Amino acid sequence: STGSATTTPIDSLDDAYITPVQIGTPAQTLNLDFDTGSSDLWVFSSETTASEVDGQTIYTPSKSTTAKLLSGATWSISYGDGSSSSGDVYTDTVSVGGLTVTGQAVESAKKVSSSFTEDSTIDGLLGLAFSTLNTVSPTQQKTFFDNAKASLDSPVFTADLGYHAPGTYNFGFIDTTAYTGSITYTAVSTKQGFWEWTSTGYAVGSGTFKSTSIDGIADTGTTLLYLPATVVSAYWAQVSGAKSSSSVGGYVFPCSATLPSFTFGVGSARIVIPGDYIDFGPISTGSSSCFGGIQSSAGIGINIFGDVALKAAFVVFNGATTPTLGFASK
Repeated sequence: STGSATTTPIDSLDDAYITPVQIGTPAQTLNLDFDTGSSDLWVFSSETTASEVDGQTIYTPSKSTTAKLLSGATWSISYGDGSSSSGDVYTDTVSVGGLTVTGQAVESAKKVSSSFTEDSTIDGLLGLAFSTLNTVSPTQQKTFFDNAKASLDSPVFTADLGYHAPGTYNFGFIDTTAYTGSITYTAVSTKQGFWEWTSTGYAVGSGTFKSTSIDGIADTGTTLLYLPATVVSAYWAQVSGAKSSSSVGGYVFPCSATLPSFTFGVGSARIVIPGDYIDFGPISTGSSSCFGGIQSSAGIGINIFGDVALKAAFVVFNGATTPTLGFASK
């Protein structure tokens, strides 16, 4: 089997991407944030505290003939951005782009933090990291990908995120028309539950490539590119007037600037992030100070190849017995 679904930016900055997901019988379609940095499929629901729901589409398990309470199971998650949610668990039928899993754990939110309430466009998350990170207790549950894997034509999914445009998540096949050149594969460590890999280095603009190992995670659920302070300083030093602002919470730059590209290494291959991808616009409405898309990972504890990086590539998440990651230009 295979599946193919379009993923769409939630706003003009590509702050996140939503993908329609069918849950239950008859189908209830919710727009979920596919997140390769976590492993819970959770949704706004009829059980979510009413004051914490503001425009989201909810899953109502009592209206699904295939929903079953997973008795005794609860979940609770905190994300790197400080947001969180928790609740109980149903199993139900879940389909993504034509690919159907029966018995998928659908984690129903009883509580969500303010960041989720305030984002009307995201109805929940669909985790695509390794199932070892799933928070369901006392019986840990499998991700959608893990459940689908055995049935897929090939045990893979691909992320093809657009810049200011829709893109595609495919399950079970590699669309050879969706990228240019060849795909370069690189080793993955699953020890922390993430798609963790080591970039071979970087360049700023037309500058020479610096060969250096950068361990980090491929994370579709993080907006920006978070890298070591040394690398980030070298990037922003090439933008007149750019500075790190403790008050704003990162590097900012004059909105009048033209940003250089940023290149990262995948083995001997190179992925080029155009300068425009690194512009996240005014820090506040009407400001001439713009927020940068490359930020320091210092104090996160891990480097994160988020959407800024991933959207410059066609990315293969290979869930074979020994997982690997593939990157191609597009």
